[PDB]
Formats: sequence, structure tokens, C-alpha cells
Amino acid sequence: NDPDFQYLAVDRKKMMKEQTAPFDGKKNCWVPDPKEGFASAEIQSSKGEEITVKIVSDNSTRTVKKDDIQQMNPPKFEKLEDMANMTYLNEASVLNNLRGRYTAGLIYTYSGLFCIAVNPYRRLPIYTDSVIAKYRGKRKTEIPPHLFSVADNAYQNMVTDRENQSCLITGESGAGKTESTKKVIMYFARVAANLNLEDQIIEANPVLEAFGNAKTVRNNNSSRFGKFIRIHFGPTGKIAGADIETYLLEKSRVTYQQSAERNYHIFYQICSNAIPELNEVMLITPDSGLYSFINQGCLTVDNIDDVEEFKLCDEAFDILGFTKEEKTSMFKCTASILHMGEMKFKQRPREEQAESDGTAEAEKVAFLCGINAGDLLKALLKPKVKVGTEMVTKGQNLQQVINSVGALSKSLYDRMFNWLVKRVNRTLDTKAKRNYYIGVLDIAGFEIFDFNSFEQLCINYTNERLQQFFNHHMFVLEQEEYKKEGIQWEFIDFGMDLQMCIDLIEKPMGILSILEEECMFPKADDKSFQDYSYQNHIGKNRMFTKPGKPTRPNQGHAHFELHHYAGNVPYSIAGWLDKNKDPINENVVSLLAVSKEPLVAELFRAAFQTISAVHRESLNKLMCNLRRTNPHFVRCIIPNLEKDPGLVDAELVLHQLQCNGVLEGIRICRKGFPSRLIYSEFKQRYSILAPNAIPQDGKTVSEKILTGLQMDPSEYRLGTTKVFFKAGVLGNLEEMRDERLSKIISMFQAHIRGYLIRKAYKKLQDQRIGLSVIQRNIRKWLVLRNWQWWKLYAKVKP
Amino acid sequence: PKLSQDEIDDLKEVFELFDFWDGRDGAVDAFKIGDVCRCLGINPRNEDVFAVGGTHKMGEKSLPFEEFLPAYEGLMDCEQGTYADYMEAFKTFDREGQGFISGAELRHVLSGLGERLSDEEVDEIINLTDLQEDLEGNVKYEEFVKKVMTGPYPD
Amino acid sequence: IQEMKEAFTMIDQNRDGFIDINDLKEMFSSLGRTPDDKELTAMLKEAPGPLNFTMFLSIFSDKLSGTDSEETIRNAFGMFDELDTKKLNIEYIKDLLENMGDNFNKDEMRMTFKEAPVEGGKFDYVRFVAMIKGS
Ligand SMILES: [Ca+2]
Ligand SMILES: [Mg+2]
Repeated sequence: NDPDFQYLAVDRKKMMKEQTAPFDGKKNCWVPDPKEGFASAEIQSSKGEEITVKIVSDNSTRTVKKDDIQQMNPPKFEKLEDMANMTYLNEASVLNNLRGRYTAGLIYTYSGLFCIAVNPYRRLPIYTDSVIAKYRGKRKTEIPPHLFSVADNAYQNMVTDRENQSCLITGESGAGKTESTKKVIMYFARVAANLNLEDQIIEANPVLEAFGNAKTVRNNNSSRFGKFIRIHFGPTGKIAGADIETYLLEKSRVTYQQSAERNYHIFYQICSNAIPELNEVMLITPDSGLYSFINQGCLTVDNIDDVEEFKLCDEAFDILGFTKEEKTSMFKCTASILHMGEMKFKQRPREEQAESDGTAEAEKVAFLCGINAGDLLKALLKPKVKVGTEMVTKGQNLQQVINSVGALSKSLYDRMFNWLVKRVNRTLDTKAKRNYYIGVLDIAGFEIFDFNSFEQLCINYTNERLQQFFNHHMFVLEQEEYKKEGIQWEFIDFGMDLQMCIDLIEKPMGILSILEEECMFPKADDKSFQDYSYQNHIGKNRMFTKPGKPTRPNQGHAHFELHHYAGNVPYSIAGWLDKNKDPINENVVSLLAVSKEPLVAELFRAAFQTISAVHRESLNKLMCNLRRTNPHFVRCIIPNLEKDPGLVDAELVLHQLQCNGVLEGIRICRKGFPSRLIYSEFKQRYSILAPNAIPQDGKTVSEKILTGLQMDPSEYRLGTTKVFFKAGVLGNLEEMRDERLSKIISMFQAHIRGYLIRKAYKKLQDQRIGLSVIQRNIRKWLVLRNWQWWKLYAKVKP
Repeated sequence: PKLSQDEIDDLKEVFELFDFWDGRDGAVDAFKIGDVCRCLGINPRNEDVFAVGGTHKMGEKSLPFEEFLPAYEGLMDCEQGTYADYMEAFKTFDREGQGFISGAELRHVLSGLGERLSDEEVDEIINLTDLQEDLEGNVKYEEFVKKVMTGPYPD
Repeated sequence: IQEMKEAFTMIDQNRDGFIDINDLKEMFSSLGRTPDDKELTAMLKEAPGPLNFTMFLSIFSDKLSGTDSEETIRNAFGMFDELDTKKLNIEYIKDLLENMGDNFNKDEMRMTFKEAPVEGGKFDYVRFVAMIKGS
């Protein structure tokens, strides 16, 4: 209760100070608020599948359905820590306990396995060596909800148990997921030597943070790639150093900028007057609105001013280990792309074969690469093949090439990235000794939009796969707790339901395969593809549906809906067979292979396939890896869309918690026997429900209670140490307690009322004969004094 | 649920006596039909009595023995509490878990919960059982719960 | 049995060895203006005829038949006065008499408290039970 936990748990006072509510359990329940998502209520009269209802703070009489009506967790489970412990387990109930702890500064909670966290918008004491000193070694159930817990517990994992650990952290970068990441290592160190690595990597940030992070419609800055910062460990839990890896980064942002989205930040810092000394050498002008591979819509941004970094980056360079010599190749190389999209040509009139006009830029980039400006168009315009024996030049439709370049614009970058990594993978390759690690993957999570396409279907697929992974985890983690309790029958693996949706993507004649197919045939028509998938799916798969009812504002009508854990998503397969083609012109390779510059050499040094094709595998690479690492989780959440502390647009969290997996983990939880209890803390809490059948043990006292009570076997399952009940069970139990005490007290009160009176009774019987004697004679007297005769006697007494 | 002629005889004297306090006339105010039973031997509750005629205020409706006896039936059955029933409930406040509860907590239970008693009433019983609040203001809810149960005329 | 034969002679004026409707107002008026005929006659309506001594103390004895001692009565009060204060609060005893027991009627009341010791709101019963018992 010390001033440290000041921001961790609520002072035991407001537990004893809760008052207003009694939980008329029968009535007060959550309701679907269009303004607050789920507001508190109380009922009155139930007609049919309709209900007449009024609100709490308000008193609005709404008419709601018997379905939209959600159950409310009793006062008991409030501001509750691990939420898999609530009796009722739904959204509202979840939503709240989060808004509740939040509406009380609290920003960490355990949703089963998932650790939830909300951005405060106000840095707070929360992180300190003292606190770190406390958790240091303490198991989950010992101290409050806190990111530090996941860590040590991850630490404890890698060291004690042998193998590797992973801690999947996610949440729109409007949740500051990165800072939390900082912490994870700060702690992964301030406890790995107490028998910087932290800072070092924070500089490289603005490097990769001017690459893989761009302004995508919904975020001035979004990591468009997936990092897995592995932090290895030697024979004796020794930080060996720090290494990174770059998972599926979208190259696409290179050739196809949408209307509100342009490339990556770099060209925006390069074209910006950060350095007039280096502003020309690449052959480009200062304006950020005149570059075909950039002017599709956006330019500079608000709090971004896009300068300094281009200068600070310049520094992060020197800093590590690589002269300005290669550093230079960079600046320039980056330019090649710029002009590359700025190249022009033409074919013939009613014939198929291109020709130039932009040989200057062709000359530009070419030299900025050490290639004969005339070398390019030779292997580029009407290229050269390489069949079995003699290479035949392939006539060049504006098609194949126009894209072939969009391929070079990218293809280079990708490497020019994978390389850049390997480098920073070197700088810190300050190797000591390596045996294990505790990597920390972060990937852009699920995406449901106003208009969904190919790029979406993929991230999800990834995610769809990712979330599975978890299910399975929480499956086995459950499979032991049950058997560690003796109480154990079983239910099939959880991660199976997700297969249906997964195989409807990956597996052979499936959404992906098809597209992987039609990207070869030269008749690929958006509708042609649409056609095959249906004939291939719809009508006979329950994961592949058809664009239902327009749910929100004004949707962007599409061709189908995939049944994702998150929900059924609308995917507009329009222009897919057009974005996915990643062809290979086996010449440019060699051609770019050893031009004149070193890099240019090794990179290409070291077809006509597809992104998905790589995606598919690269993914495996990711998943497979994971399938061998005690998983951990962290789901940061952006309270609201206005960096305004306190505020909470539930809506914005329900969608988030819907895409976290949390809500599904719940659904997963719901099924079995969640709410477990120590017979110890079970009897004392629920002994009142059948006081007369308790001999007056513990695994017994409870044994009975449930029994005398009529507890339906379905409802629970006794372990050995503790007892498990069906979600919503305790709810009843509570309510029961609630009336019995209440009554039992009244009986006790009405047994006092007896006493008090059995007491006076006699005093009351004697008193009768008195009121009678008083009542009797005062009458007699009243008679004599009124008697005319008693007037004579009184009259004279001679 | 079938008073013996002894049992009935007893119901009379009481009823008889309780009607000499509202005014002989063979009528007992629906309000005392609770206090009457208490004298007979049953510790019914306010809900229990309100649901047999029982008026909330005195002098709202009077009862004849012929009308009364009926009601004395419904009350005989009303769930009467027990030592465990009680102890157990008084045990959910004994956080210390040693048979003690704040002197004021108690007062709270007895007149702040369920069918709130009356401060005078809480005093009367507290005074009638000499539940001497000890040292730091604490009482053994056990022995308080055994006295009230054994009535005001000890075994 | 004495205060009837001692004041016997004067129980009548002309002494016909008996009584006389005219010897009634004889020693009646002597003190204060007598009453109207029906009263003098009705006042005789009790003993259904020629009254004698034993038939006199059969009316004057008939009345005081069931009255308790000045201590009984006394005691009948204090069952209400517990702190042995020798006094009932005014409203408490009025309530006793008028709503409980064999209630007193508004008149019965009126007569009961016309001249009843009552200072500061405390009916002094030990004395009132003298105002009664010709104390
Ligand atoms: Ca009456
Ligand atoms: Mg005469």
C-alpha cells in the first residue's frame, strides 16, 4: 500500500468505501450506448424479445432487445486485476474494467494471458528501480498488473526453463508501443547484470524510422514492416548483445502511392533542404510535390517539419561503424528510385514494343549506379531472356516493363533494407557468447477498413495465423492447469477453428493459390479471377461469404467477406492480379550485380513470381520460429484519437480489443471452466449459502456447500487444490450470498424483536391488573362523588 | 401446522392480554399481530407479518381472534434462523477472524442492514444482555449470538 | 357501620321511626337550596320502598362494593412509575386510561382530571389516591 504502488493498485479504502450500488443483480446490466458503447442500466418490465429500460446517470427509457442486453459483473469484481476472473465475461464488462482502472490512472491489466496497457499521455512515476526491485523475481500472482511482470517472468522463463522466449507486443502506434518496448529491455538489463544496450538502438531508430515507417492514411508514422529484436543470452544468462530482423515490409508503397499516402519519409527529408550541400548530387529539386513516385497526394506533415533528422541521421551513421564512403552510396542510391519513376517512353502506334524519351534520367540513375545509361534500356526496354540454350530478346509491351521498373524501384529498396539491417546486426554483433534469446516481435496487427483490398487480406492472414498460434498456446497452458489439478477431461485444440479460415487462404485451391496462379496467364481480368474463386469457394465454404449489409457510413462495396477471428471482413479483389506480380528479369540482376559500386555488387550478387508467394514463406519463417519460444504478450491500446488523457472512446477500444485477440481469448475462455477458486477462499466466501450442513477441512467444506446447494455437475469441476465453475456461475453464487446474508441478518434482527418482547411480557401482565384497579376504582369514586346521597353524608358528619 | 389444544389455549391468553392494551373488545390491532406471536414463541419477520394482514401503522385495521388464529398459522412456518445461520453471517464481518467485530460495525449490522432495528431497540438488547463492549471496543459476536437466542429467561 | 347510626338521628327531621319524602328536604334545605321534586323522589327510587336502616346501608353499602385499599390502588399506579418516582407523567396516564384497558369515555376522562394534582406535567398519584379514598 506504499506510495510506490500509488499508481498500481487502488488504495484498499475504495474497496471498503464502495457504497451506492448493492447490485440489484437481477436488474442493473450493461447496454449498447451509441455514444459510449456500453452504459450502465436497470430493468423494469419484460414484454417479449423486447425490453423497456432506463439508464443510470441518465434516465432515458430505451427499448432494447433481449440479445443486445449484456450482463453486469457484481461490485465484487470491480477494477479487478486479471479479467479472466470476472464471472460474466463479455465486451462491456471487459471494456469497463479497463475504462474503470483507466478512470483511476491505472493502465495495466491481465486479460487471461494477455497483458493490456493504455497510453497515459502523461509520463508517470510508474517505472523506477525501486519498483523494478520489488517485482524482480516475483511471479505473476504476487504483485499488480505491470509490464515489468511480463519481462522478469520472461526472464525467469529463458533462464530457469531452458529454451527461448518471445513477447509479442502490438497496438497501433497511437499507443506508443515502442516506449513499452524500450522498457522491456531496460528491465531485460537492469536485472541481467545486477547479480547502453537500451540507448544504442534508439539512435538507429530515426534511420529505420525514416524508412519502414510512413504516413499511411491513418497515422503520420506507421512501421510498414515487422521487427523481431532478438536479445540473446549465453551459457549463464548473459546478455550477449542485441540483434534484429526485418519481416515482410511492404515494397508496394514504392510504386503505388494512393491519394492521401505517398512513399516513405526519406525522399521527403532528402528533397527537403536539410543539406543544400547534398541536395543536388543526386540530381533533384527541393519541392516535395513533383515526383511521380511521390506526388500522388501527400507531402510534408504538421508536427513533422521533416528536416533535422536528415541531419541527425547523418550522425547516427558515423556513430556506428561505416565510413561516409558507403554512407554516401546510400544518399545517392535513394535518389535512383526518385528519377526511376520519372522516366518516360512510348511504344509504336498499333504495335507492341516500347521506346524512350527520358534517356537523360535514364543516364542519371544509370551513372548513379555505375551502369552505361545505354546498358539499361538494352536489358530493360526490349530485354534479353535466357531459355535453355540461346537467349531470345523478348518484345516489350509497355506492360511487362512499366511494371518491371516498379520492380526495380522496389526490389532494390528491399535489399537496400535487408542489407541496412544486417549492418546494424553487425554493429551490435559485439558477440560475447550465444546460446538462447528472448526476441520481441512487433508486427502491424489486424486491419478492418472502410474499403479492404489485397494489402489488407494479407496483414490479416498474417495475423489470422498469429492469433491462432496464441489460441494453441492458451490451449496447452490450460491442458496442464487442468491436469495439475487432477480435474481434467478435455476439449479439442482451440487453434483449430482458425484453420478453416487459414486453409481458406494458404492451402492449394485457396484464395491465395488462385491469385498465385492467375498472375501468370496473360488474360488476368479482375472479374476472371473473381469468377474462379467463387466457383472454387462460395456456395460451399462457411468462411467465404458475400458482401452482407452495409454496417457503418458509406462502405466501399466489394466482392466478398472472409470470416476472421476478428470478424467477417469485406475484401475487394479489384486490381489484385495487378499489384501482386513480382517478376524477375535475370539480367538487370547481373547488370546491377557488379556495375562499379561495391554494394551494387554483393546485393544482387550473393521467374516472374509473387509477393504473396514470398509473403507466404517469409511468414512461415516467422511462425515456425515462434513455434519454439514460450510466448508472451503485450497489447498496448490508444485510449483515444485526441492524445487527451482520461478520455476513452470505448468504440476505439472495442475495435482494438477485437483485433488484439483478447476478446477471442475470452470466447476461448468462456467455453471451459474459467473462474477457478481455492477451496480455502471458496468456503469462507460462500459458506453462508448452506451454514447448517457444515460439520463445524476445506476441500470438503466446499465439497458440501456446492452439494447441499444443488450445484449442477455441468456447472463445475473439482480439481484437488481448487474448484472451477462455468462462466457466470459465481454470478449466481454472489446474488445468492447477497440475499441470504441480508435475510439471515433479518432473521437475526427478527429474533431480537422476539426477545425484547418475551422480556416485557410479564411486566405487561402484571400491568394489566393495575390499569384495571386504577380503571376500576377511579370509576367507583366517580360514582360516589356524583351520587346525590354522597352529597348528604359528606353534607353533615355530626 | 395444526396447533394442539394446549397450543391454542396459549394463543388465547396472549391474544386476550394483547387486546386489553388496545381496549378490551376482543380485537388486536393488525400491528401487534407480530408482537403477539413473539409472545407465543415464534420470531417472525416484518415481511412475514406484513404478508398475513399486518399493518405498518397502528390503528389501521383491528383483528378478531377468529381472524387472528388464521394468521398465526402462516407465521408458525416462517423460516426461523439458527446458531450457524447467524454465526456464519456475523462471521463475514470478522475480517480479523477471531470472533470479534467492531462495536460500531455490529450496531451497523443490527440497524443499518436488512430490516433495520431502532437505535433504542439496539440499545435495549445490548443493555439487556450486557454485551459489555471490551477494551478497544470489541465484542464476541459469538456470545452475543448465543444470548439473544436463549431468550431473556435463562436455562 | 358506625357513621350511619351516629349521624343517624339527623338522617331525618320529623322522626316517624322511618323516612319521609318531606323530612328529606327537611335536613337538606337546612344547608342549601334543595332540588326539584323528581330528584327528591327519585333519590328514593333505589330501595324499592319504605327505607329502613339495614335497607339504607344496602344502598350506601351497595355502592362501595369492589373498591380497593389506598395501598392497592396506590400500588396499581406505580406499576407504571418504575424509577420509583411516585409520579406518572401526565400524558402517559391519560393514555393509559383513555386508549387502553377499559378505556374512559371523553366524559369519564373530563371528570377524572378536573381536580387532579398536576404540577409541571406530572400527575401525583399517591395523593390523587387520597382525593379518592377520602384521605
Ligand atoms: Ca382495537
Ligand atoms: Mg324520618
